[PDB]
Amino acid sequence: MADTQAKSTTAPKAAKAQKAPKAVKAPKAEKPAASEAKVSAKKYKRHGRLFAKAVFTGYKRGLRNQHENQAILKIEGARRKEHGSFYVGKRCVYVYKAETKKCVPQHPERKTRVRAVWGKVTRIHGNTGAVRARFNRNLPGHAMGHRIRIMLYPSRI
Amino acid sequence: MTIRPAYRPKIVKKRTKHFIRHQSDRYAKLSHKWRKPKGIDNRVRRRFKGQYLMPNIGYGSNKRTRHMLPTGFKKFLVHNVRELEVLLMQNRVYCGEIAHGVSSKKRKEIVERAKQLSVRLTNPNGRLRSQE
Amino acid sequence: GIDINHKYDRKVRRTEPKSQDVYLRLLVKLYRFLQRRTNKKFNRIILKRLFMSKINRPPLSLQ
Amino acid sequence: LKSEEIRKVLRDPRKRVFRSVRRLNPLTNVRQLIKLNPYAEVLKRRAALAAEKRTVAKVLAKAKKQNVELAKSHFANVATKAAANRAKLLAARKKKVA
Amino acid sequence: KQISKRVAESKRRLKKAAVIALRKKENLVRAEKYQNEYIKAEQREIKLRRLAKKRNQFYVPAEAKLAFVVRIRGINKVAPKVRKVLQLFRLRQINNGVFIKLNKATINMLRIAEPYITWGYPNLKSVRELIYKRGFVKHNRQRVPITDNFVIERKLRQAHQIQCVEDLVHEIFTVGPNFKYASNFLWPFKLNTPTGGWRKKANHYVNGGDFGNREDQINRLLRKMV
Amino acid sequence: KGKKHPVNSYLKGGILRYSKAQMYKRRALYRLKDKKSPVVEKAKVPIKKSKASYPTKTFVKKRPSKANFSEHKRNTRRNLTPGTVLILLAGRHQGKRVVLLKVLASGLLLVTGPFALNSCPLRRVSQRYVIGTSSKVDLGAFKVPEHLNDAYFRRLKAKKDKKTGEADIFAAKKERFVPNEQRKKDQKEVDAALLKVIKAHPEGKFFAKYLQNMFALHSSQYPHRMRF
Amino acid sequence: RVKENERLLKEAKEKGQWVSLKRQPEQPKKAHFVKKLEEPIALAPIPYEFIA
RNA sequence: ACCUAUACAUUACCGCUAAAGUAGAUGAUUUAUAUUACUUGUGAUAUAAAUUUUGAAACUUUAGUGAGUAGGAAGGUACAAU
RNA sequence: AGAUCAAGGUUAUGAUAUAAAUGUCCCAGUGGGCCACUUUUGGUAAGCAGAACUGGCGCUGUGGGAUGAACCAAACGUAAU
RNA sequence: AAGUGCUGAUAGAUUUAUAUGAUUACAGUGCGUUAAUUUUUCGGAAUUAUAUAAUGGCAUAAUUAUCAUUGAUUUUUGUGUUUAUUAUAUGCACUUGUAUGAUUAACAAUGCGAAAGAUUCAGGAUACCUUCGGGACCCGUCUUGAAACACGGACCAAGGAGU
Repeated sequence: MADTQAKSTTAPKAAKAQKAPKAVKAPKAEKPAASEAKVSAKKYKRHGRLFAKAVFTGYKRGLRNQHENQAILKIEGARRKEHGSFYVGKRCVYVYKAETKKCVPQHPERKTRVRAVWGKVTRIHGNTGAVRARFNRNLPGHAMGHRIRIMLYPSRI
Repeated sequence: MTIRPAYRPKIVKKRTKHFIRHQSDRYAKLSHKWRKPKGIDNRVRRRFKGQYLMPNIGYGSNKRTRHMLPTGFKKFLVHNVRELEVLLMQNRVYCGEIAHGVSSKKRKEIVERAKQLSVRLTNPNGRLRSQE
Repeated sequence: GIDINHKYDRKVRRTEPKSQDVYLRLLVKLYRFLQRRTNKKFNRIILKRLFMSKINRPPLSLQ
Repeated sequence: LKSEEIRKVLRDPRKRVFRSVRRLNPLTNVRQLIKLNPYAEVLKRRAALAAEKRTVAKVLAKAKKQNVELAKSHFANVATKAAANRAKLLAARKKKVA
Repeated sequence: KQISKRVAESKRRLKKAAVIALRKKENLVRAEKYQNEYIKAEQREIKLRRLAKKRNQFYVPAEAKLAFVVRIRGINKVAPKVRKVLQLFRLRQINNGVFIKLNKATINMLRIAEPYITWGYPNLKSVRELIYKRGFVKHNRQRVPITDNFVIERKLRQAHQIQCVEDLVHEIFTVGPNFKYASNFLWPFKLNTPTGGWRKKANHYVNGGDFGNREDQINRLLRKMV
Repeated sequence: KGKKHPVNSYLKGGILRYSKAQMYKRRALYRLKDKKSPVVEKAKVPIKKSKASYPTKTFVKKRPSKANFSEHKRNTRRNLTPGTVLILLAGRHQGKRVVLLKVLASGLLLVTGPFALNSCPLRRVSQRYVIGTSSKVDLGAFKVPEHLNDAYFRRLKAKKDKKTGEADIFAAKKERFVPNEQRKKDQKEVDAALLKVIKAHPEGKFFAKYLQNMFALHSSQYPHRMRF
Repeated sequence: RVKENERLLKEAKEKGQWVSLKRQPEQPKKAHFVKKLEEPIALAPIPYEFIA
C-alpha cells in the first residue's frame, strides 16, 4: 500500500522537473479529484528578503559556564525546526555605531561612520527555531537586545 | 624595507595576557609577578573556578616559534662591531639589539656598518636624535 | 582520563654517567657507533658496562 | 672511522625514514576500499549494473506510459541487447568446440 | 663498490614489487572465498528453519560466541574486585571496547563486571565497519592505525597465517583457534559517543535499560556510537 | 582501437578497463616509435648552454611550499537553466531582476540586465550570491554568443604604468573601465535580440513592464516553505 | 590428567592429528531443530497464586 | 524531539614517559650529456650542473599519554664575592 | 631419597601484561581522622560513640539536587568543533 | 543487509621531508594487430575464442562427520558439465595531470615595502579608564573541618630563620 508513496512524491521531481519519475499528480490542486501532496502548513510570514531581521539572545549559555566563542540567535521568521534549517550556512553580520572614521574610502566608498564585526551561522539548535551562530571575533557583549541581521549569502533553492 | 627573515609564518601563541600572582590587588607590598601559592587553604592553588589562569607546561608556544619576535627572528645581544661579525652570514636569520651601555660614539659605528651587512636591529635611533 | 599512568612507567637504569670526562666520553661517542650498526649483544654489554660508578665496576685481581 | 676493519661488518643504512603516518576513512574515500581490500570492487561492479539496468527498468514504464524517447538517451541503452545477442550467437557458434 | 650494490637493490626493487602483485592475488583469493562463506550461512538458517516448519520442529538459533564489550562507567566509584577484572580485558577508559571468546569461563568473569559493562553480539556490518572505521592496530606495543594492508602482514606472516584485513575478519567473526592472538593484536578502539544519547544508563537492560546481557540490540548502538 | 570503458563517472567505483586488455592485446610483436631525444646536451661550441653563469651561485632565498596547483573542478550547481530571471543581491546593483544567459566552464554563469530595460550590463555573478526563481523564460533557440568569455573579460593588465614599467605614477589612474565600446555593441547585439523574446511571452511578475523594481515583499509569502 | 595424555597421544601416534589434549569447559553448543514428539505446545503455566 | 560539562572522539600544539633511526663526506646524491662494457638492456667511465654540517649532552621520527597538598629527587632564574 | 642413561607432539583453563626482577639509603613524611549502603555492638538516643568488608573525603577541582569537603555523573596538559 | 543514491553544511588542515638523506610507486593519459554485429552516424558503440588454480551452478564418484537418518548438514575430495565470474596475458616515451611521505588547495578581489614621508589589513585589557554577559566569599595556619561569629595582618621601604 505504501509502495505508491515510494512513487507518487517523486512527481515533485516530475513537476520541477528532472527525468520525470512519476505520472500520478500530487498537485495540491483545486480539483475535487486532487486532494493530496501533503503540505505541512501553516505559517505565512516572510522574514527573508535581505538582512532579514533576527535579534540576538546571549551566548550558548551553560547554566554556570559561558562558552562565549560562539553565540546564539533568535530568528523571528522561524517557529519550527523545519523553518530554520533554511538558515544553515548564511553569514551573520551586525552593525553598531561609533565615533571616528580613521580609514579612507578605497574599497568601495566609505566615509566610515558605521562599524561592524562579522560571522557565520551554522546549525539548528532549539526545537523551535533558535539557531546558534559563530562570528569573526565574538559578539561584543552588550548587544543582547540589539538588532543584528542575517543576509541571504549564500543561498540555494 | 629589510627583507623579512627566513620562512616567516603566522606566529600564533597560546595564552597571551600576563600572569598576575594570587592576591596582588589589595596589597601594594605585593608585586606583579607569580608565586604558586603553596598553602593549604587557597582559592587558586586548587586550580579553582574563577582565578588568574594557573600556569604550567601547557600554555607555551610551538617548538619552532620559540623565542620568535614579531619580525621573524630570535633576538640576540650585540656589543661592538666584532660581535656583528658574528652576524656575518647568519644575517637572514637573527637580529641584533644594541646593548644599552654603548654610547652614541660606538652606535654610530654599528648603524653605518651593519646596515651594509644587511642585518636588522630592533633599535637604531637610540640617541639619534641627531645630536651628541 | 583512564586510570593507568600507574608506576613505574619509568625505566630507571642509566643512560649516561654523571661524569664529565673527555676520555670516557670518547669511548661512549665511539661505542654508540658500534652497537647501532650491528645488533650484536656483545657490544651492548660493553656499552652497559661503561656506566657504573667507581665501586660496582668491580675491581678484579689477576688470579 | 676510515677504517677497512669496521665497515665490513656494519649492516643498516636505512636512509629512507618510512613515516607516512596518515590514516584514512573506509567510506568517504571510495579510493581506499580496493587498496586495503580487493573484492570491494567486485561487490560494487556487481550491484551497480544491477541498479543501472533497473534505472532502465523504470524509465521503460515511462516509455510505456508516453513512449517518447528512446531516441538517443536510452534508445542505444536498450539496443545493446542486439549487440549482446551476438555475444550469445558465439555461444551458438564459437562455444561449439567442446 | 657501489656497482655491485646496484644488483642488490634493483633485483630487490623488482622482488619487493612483484610479490605485491602476488599479494594482490593473495589478498583477492581469500576475500572472494570469504564473501560466500557468509552467504551460504545467511541462507543456511532459512533452510534449517523453514524445513523444520515443514517438518513441524522448533528450530533453535545457535547460541553464540563472539561477544563485544564496551565500558560505560568511569574510573572511580568502582567495586573492589572489579578493578582487576577490568584491567584483565583491557577496557579502561569510557567507551572503549574489545571482543571475547565466550564460554562459561568468561561469563563468570563477565558477570562480576555486569553492572558496569554492556556486552553484545555483533552483526556482519558492525565488525567490518569496526576495524575499518575506528580500528587501530598494535605492533611493537604502540598504536599506529591502518593506512595499508601492511600493518598486519609485516608482523603476522610466518607464525600466523594472516595478511589481509578481511582475513583478520575471518579469525574473529568466524571464531577459530588463532583468535586469542587476533585481538590482543588490536589496541582498544576509541568509540565516540552515541548521539540520540544513552536512554538512561541507570540499570541492567531488562528493567530500565542500559548495561548487560543485551546480546542482540548491540547493533543499533554501534551504528551510532562509532 | 577503441573500447575505452570509462564508467568512472557515475558509480564512482567503476573502472572496467582491465576486463578488456586480455585478448585486446596482440600478445606479441612489440613495435613502437620510442623517442630517445638526447637534445638537452651542452654542445658549448660557441653555445655555452650549461646554463651560462648569470648566476650558478648561492644567492640564498626561501620561497613558499610546492602546493598541489589544483585542477579546475567540475561544477556542482543547482538545476536551473537560462533564461531564468533572478534577484541580484550584489555588485552595488542589488534588487535588479535579471536573467540567466549562459553557464561558463570557469564555474560561472552569464547574466544580462539588459542595459536597454534594466540599465544593467552583461554581469557575471556567483550562484551563491543570487537566489534562483521558479519558472522559465524561454531562450532555447538563441544565437548563444559564446565568443565573449571569461578571459575575454579579465582585467588587462597589471603594467603599473603605461605598458613601460619603471615610469611615473599619478593619483586616481583609470585602467579598468571607460567602459569598452565593443561591449556597448555587444550589449546592442543581444538587447535587440532579447526584447523580441521577452515581450512575446504571456506577461508575468518580471516579464515586460514588470522586472524593473527592486525586490520587496508583502507578508504571507515565503523564504521558508515555498515551492520556490 | 597425566596418564590419559600419555595414552591419548599414544593412540594419536598412529594417525597423527589431532592432539586436542588441553582442557576446555562447556561451550555454546549447537543449533538443533526440535520436534515436539511428545505432546504439542500450550503447556501454559501462568501464575495466579497469592491469596491464602 | 531537544539540553548542557575541564568527561568521551578527531584534527593541530605544549612539556613528560617509552620505542626507533642517523655519523666511511680526500664522500654521498640525483639531474643531464659524452661515451663505452655493451647484456636485447643493464652497468661502469668522462664532462656539465646543483644539493649536501650538530654542545651525537646533537638531529630526525613514532606512538601513547598529563590533577595534587604532607613530602623526596629533575633540569631553570635572581642577589653575591673569588 | 640421590646422581645417570632409555622413550616421549604441538605443554596441558580462560584473559592479559599499561613491562616484569631484586639488594642497599631504613630514604623525607605519618603514626588524631571522617562517611554513606549493607553487616553491627554500646545506649531510649542523637550531625554521639564502637567496629569488620569495601569504595570515597583529607590530597580534589568538578558538571548536577539554588545552596553544601563525601550525594550522583566524571576523576582536571593549552586549544576549536 | 547492499554506495541504494545523494543533496545540503558546520569548524579544523601537520609538515625549513637534509635548512645531516625515494619526491618514488601505484593507477589514469596520447602513440604501434584485428574482425563484423550494433547504434549515433560527429565520435562512440558492440565480438569472441587468447591462458589459468579456476571460484561458484549442475551432475555423479568418493569419503570424514553429523541433531538426525525420507534425510539433511557437511568433510575430504575426484570427475564431467554447461553457466556465471574475476584477476593474470599494457611494454615506449610523455602529461598542470589520481592516490604518497600527520593527502588544503589552481582562482579571483582587496594593496605600490612609495627619496624622507607615509596610507592599508588584521591582530594587540601590554597595565587603566569607558560599555554588557556569566564567574565570584579575603589572605597565612594548626584540624575531620576555616569564607569563619577561630586566632595573626594599618600601611611601606631596608634587615630575618636550614648554618
